[PDB]
Amino acid sequence: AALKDQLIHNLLKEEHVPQNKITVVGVGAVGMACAISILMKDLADELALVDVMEDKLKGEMMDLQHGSLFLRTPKIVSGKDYSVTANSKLVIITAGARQQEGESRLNLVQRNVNIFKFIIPNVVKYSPHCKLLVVSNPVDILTYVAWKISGFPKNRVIGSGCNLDSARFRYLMGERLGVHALSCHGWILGEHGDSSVPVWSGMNVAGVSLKTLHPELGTDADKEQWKQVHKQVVDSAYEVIKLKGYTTWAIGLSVADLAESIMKNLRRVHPISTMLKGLYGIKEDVFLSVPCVLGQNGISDVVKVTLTSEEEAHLKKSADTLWGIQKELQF
Amino acid sequence: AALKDQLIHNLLKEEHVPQNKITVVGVGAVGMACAISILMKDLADELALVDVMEDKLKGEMMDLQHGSLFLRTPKIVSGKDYSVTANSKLVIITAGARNLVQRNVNIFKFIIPNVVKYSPHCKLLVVSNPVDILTYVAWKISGFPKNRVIGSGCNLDSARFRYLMGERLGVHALSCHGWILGEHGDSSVPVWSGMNVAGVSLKTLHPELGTDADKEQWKQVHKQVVDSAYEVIKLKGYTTWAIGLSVADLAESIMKNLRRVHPISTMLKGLYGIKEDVFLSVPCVLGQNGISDVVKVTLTSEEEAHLKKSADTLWGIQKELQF
Amino acid sequence: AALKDQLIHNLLKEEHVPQNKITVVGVGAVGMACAISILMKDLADELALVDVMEDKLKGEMMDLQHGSLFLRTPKIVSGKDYSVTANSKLVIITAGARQQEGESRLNLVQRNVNIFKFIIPNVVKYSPHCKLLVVSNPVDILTYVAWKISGFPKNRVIGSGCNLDSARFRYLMGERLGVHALSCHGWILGEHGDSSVPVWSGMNVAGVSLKTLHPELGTDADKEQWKQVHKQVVDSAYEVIKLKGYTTWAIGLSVADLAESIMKNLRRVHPISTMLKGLYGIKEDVFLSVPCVLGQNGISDVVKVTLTSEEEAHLKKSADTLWGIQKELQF
Amino acid sequence: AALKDQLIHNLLKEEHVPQNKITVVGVGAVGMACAISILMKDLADELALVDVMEDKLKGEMMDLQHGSLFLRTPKIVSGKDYSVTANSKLVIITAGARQQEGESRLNLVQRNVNIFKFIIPNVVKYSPHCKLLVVSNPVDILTYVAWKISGFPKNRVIGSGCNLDSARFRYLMGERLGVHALSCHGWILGEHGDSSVPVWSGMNVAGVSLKTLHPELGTDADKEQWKQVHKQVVDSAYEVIKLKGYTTWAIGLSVADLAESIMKNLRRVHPISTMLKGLYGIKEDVFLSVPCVLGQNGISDVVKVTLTSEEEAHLKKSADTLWGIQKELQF
Ligand SMILES: COc1ccc(Cl)cc1NC(=O)CSc1ccc(C(=O)O)cn1
Ligand SMILES: COc1ccc(Cl)cc1NC(=O)CSc1ccc(C(=O)O)cn1
Ligand SMILES: COc1ccc(Cl)cc1NC(=O)CSc1ccc(C(=O)O)cn1
Ligand SMILES: COc1ccc(Cl)cc1NC(=O)CSc1ccc(C(=O)O)cn1
Repeated sequence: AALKDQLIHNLLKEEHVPQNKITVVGVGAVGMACAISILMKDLADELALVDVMEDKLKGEMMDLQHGSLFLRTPKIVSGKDYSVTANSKLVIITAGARQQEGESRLNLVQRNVNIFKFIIPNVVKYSPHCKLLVVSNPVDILTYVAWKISGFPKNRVIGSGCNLDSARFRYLMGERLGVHALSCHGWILGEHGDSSVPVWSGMNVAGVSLKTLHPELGTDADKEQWKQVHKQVVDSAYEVIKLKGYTTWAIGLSVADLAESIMKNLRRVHPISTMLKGLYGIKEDVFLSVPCVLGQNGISDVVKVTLTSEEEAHLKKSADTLWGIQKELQF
Repeated sequence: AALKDQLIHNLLKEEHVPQNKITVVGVGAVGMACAISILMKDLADELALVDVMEDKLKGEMMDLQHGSLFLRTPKIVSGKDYSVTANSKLVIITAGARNLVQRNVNIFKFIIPNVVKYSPHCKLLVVSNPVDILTYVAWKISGFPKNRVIGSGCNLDSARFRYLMGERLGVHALSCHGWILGEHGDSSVPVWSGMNVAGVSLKTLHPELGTDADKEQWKQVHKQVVDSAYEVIKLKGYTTWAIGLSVADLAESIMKNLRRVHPISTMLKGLYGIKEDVFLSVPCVLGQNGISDVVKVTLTSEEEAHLKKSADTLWGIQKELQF
Repeated sequence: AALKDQLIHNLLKEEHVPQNKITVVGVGAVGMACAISILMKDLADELALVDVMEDKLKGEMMDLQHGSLFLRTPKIVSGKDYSVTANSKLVIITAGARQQEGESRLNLVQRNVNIFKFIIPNVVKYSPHCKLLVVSNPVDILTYVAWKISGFPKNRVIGSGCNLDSARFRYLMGERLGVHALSCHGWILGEHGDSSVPVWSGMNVAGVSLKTLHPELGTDADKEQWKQVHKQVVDSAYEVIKLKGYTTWAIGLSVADLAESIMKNLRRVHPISTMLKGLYGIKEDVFLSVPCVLGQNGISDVVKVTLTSEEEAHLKKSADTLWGIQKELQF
Repeated sequence: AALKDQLIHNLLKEEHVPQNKITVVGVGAVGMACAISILMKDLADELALVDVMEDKLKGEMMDLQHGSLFLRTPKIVSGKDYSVTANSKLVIITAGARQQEGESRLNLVQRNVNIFKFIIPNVVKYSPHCKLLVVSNPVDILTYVAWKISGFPKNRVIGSGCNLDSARFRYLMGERLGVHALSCHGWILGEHGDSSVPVWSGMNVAGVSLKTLHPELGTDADKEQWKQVHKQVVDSAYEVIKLKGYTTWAIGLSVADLAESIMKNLRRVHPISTMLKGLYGIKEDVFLSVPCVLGQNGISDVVKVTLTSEEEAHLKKSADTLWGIQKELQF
């Protein structure tokens, strides 16, 4: 008698189980950028959102849903309780607390750990086999904490690390050179942020080494000052926060790119943070960005970049600072 | 020589004239949502963003540029000076003021002649509320022929409706068809007679459809479409995602000359019993020249009178305003 | 040390299992158009091809493989042995014999059945849970046949049926009208071919009944002879064949469209062929095109279109004729 | 009143002229693969096909047309008469005469010169400002021919050159290394064919030079025999033809990638053949593959690769033999 039943004859009981499902944890400006980039790239057949801010949660979920005519991701859900995230191939974490002044690095990072003590177990319970991608800062350390708290093998716990910074360094590289970033190549590795290492030996267009053309590249004797480009990169995020109150669009597109490799098993290489104990001369349990082959199983391989000894030195110094810090956290 | 010069030999001295450029005026939640959707559908070779808050503007430009590696739109610019909108094929107006209209009219009195001076041949796509009026304002102030001035109108609301249709029937909104026309807002018309799946008229299956006696209360569905913007602002302060997607849908049809039919707001004098310079939503054919054709929807006599009611309502408001 | 091992440190042992695998059976021109349309729409993470022409089979593979820089489907495999199609989500059947002179159509039909008898049981073996999509002609019969041989439930066995006819119908509609096919709605239902049913009562633009606007629509006394539009649809595969010698592109795009709804669980409605014993006044075991909600479990519901009386008789007549062919067959 | 009139009210009585029109010359397998690849990448608002095979020409057009529901390219046209190609932004030449013997190079080539003598003038007549993209073999020679006949300036005449070959190389690379070709980088430059120059020096993953890791790379003493990878690239067109009768898909995909940089002004760098007199030591009017910046004005800049003295002389030899051939042609 109903309209649905008058119009439509049903022939198949539900058994609805998601196939390529993604969850974004945290619907702050970063998460929703991740959400929208992912939805517009068609990477999932179900997206789940989670956060503690129930009102903002339902609202974002509703806005995205009203866009369905324009999407090809048939189901969007959200909630306080993590069972809406059940059976994710990928779980992306952007949840954070924002630092007070005085607070101090250490206490800030311990509150975030406090968030992962609640957030990580819940994800793991409902998606034992998901890959985790952390974006929260500080990224290298909070990723380590996800690895520790989830009990996941290191290949399934990925840190967004220096993915966007590299993209960045390539856009600026392209601005100076006059070609598209897609065709500008360069890697920023190691610890995310100002302590990141710009591998000047690797930078090229068309396989043409720029440090060979221009031996002063990056060094302090450089008439063209290419180290300031790295600087621009490292500073560009605060600079944007300074100008619009936060950043979103780039980090989201950056995450969508990672998500695509994962969800499509592309085995592309990205500068993202992984557990590198053993490699690049690192002996502590620390996550850093190195070129990783990324796919349906997370990080499967690492490209061994030939670093100078000063670069090898840089990373080795981040491992210590990191570990020092992680050593002082309460799990 | 300089490293760029060691690396690259110039052979052509480059006449940079955008061929598929798009401008979004206003970088609030709405306009940015429009920008990010447009970038991601690969619709423009150039995007320009104009506003009046210069930091906010500069920082949105920078945030979008940083993602260039992941985009296929090679140039993104911004600034308070409208020289940056030069040569746009399409200019999207999301600017608006926190009675108002005359205030919004005042804003448009500044923005629109600027847009017209730098892109004489662009199409205007008004999104800011109150949208049927602001679209009339832009058209009047612009000097443009009417096909080149579009209101976003009932497009999104028709998207919401189909979404909700598809929740009650269990098929994707893509396969649920239903039109909302007229004044964008509480006084819009749910055209019951055209709601169908696979060409199967719901109203014929269920004549009570949309009536108060409707045991299924499909009338609530139109009310829910008319309330949802307000409901969503209530939850998260504003709305964005769905409006941006629907604007990019319109962008798409224009920049590829698809000639798709959308429920958008056009200067409909001479149609539907209407005799005023008003913009109302009707099924428009939409392409490289903006609105070029309108579908003449067959209406019940009440629906016909509801449209006339909104023409005179809109006209009455405009008669105050000064340009 | 091999260059590989020198460049890349392996951290995982992989046991590759494909997550969104699609197979196309038959690398004729229809199958290869399906193939390219799917690879360009990013619907699968692995694509496998099979045929009996082992050389044609290896050339198509390589040729696709060579386009990998431009694709996002990491893995493309091919072979005469169906081992290569294992664990497919969706298997598309474009295999078929072409006639002699000479032989009867009934006997050309049997010959195709003897191909399916060999092909279907092999697909089932390596992809028990796959959805079957049959494209080969005559499609309503061969879909039934794939159904009976497979022993699959009816939801998981889909005939491409009238989905292209309807797209053409809509394209030709928008030519007459000056609107894009996306915005013309009209349905071709029933049997694929000369006896299919243009449902005139449902033709519209923006929900405006052309029928109500013009009561002659589809009538013999129609000054505008819209009927001839149906005729063009029925004849268009033919007209195309006289001209270029086969059709490919259009059927290929339309197959990918059906593939996108399945792989993404969109639950859109398509004019496709399904086992409709029980509905539409059909008392026989035959496949006919009706509007079907199509998703990750194939056809889950169908929309019941109010047919005029002249129209029910067409479908019941088509069902009688099909059944009677189906009885003259050897499984 | 006509149904279309009852239904639609015309407001704009407007005109024609397309904004992003692309033409494909030649509806052989290569040009059609170019057609479908372009249509699924949403690169055009109008696509025109032209060829002398009138039936085949109209057949392909109609087959593409029937897929309009699924495309976002509103207008597809075809014709023996080049008025159909009017106002293209890009014109892709894939025409050619087929072998038989007595290919006194300067003869089977001479018959393609003569095909160009008819086609190019017709292209230039109706698309005065278009970009010319030549794919026909022999490509570097036929691109020069197109250049001389059209009278276009060098930036607007483009040969597909080694764009596809480098992509295959990158593909074979990713097979040896176990990453996607997207992440492997290397350049094949110079004369498209056996005499093309694999630039070993520039091969790399994530900026890490392979020839540095492994100095035998590309030499005979290479126990890994990476020299056979360049040779397998040179040969793969042949192998494929040997298997399937011709090659389509990869040349179609790569050409659509060039199309993309042009139509979007991306200024990406592609290994394509440009008129390079004055660069790379070459003093004759010839076309070679070097890294080119490709945008809305064609080839605007050229990346100067650092070459060995062997590579350089090798490029010179290709330049002098191309020229030797070009002198022997009749315009
Ligand atoms: C700021 O907290 C969150 C942000 C995003 C998401 Cl998705 C979830 C959360 N919060 C939680 O998941 C609850 S656990 C917790 C622990 C400490 C603090 C604090 O120091 O403020 C907040 N929550
Ligand atoms: C609210 O003003 C704007 C917002 C977004 C954009 Cl893109 C441009 C603007 N505003 C302008 O372009 C300057 S003209 C003007 C007139 C009145 C008011 C007012 O009522 O406060 C504001 N501006
Ligand atoms: C025409 O045969 C095929 C076409 C495409 C594919 Cl993928 C597979 C095939 N054929 C087979 O898989 C072998 S079984 C068979 C049965 C009858 C005939 C006949 O009547 O000529 C041919 N083969
Ligand atoms: C076969 O030639 C063509 C192939 C594709 C296209 Cl689009 C156009 C053509 N051909 C033409 O444009 C006609 S001119 C000509 C000159 C020489 C020969 C010959 O030596 O066989 C053939 N035609």
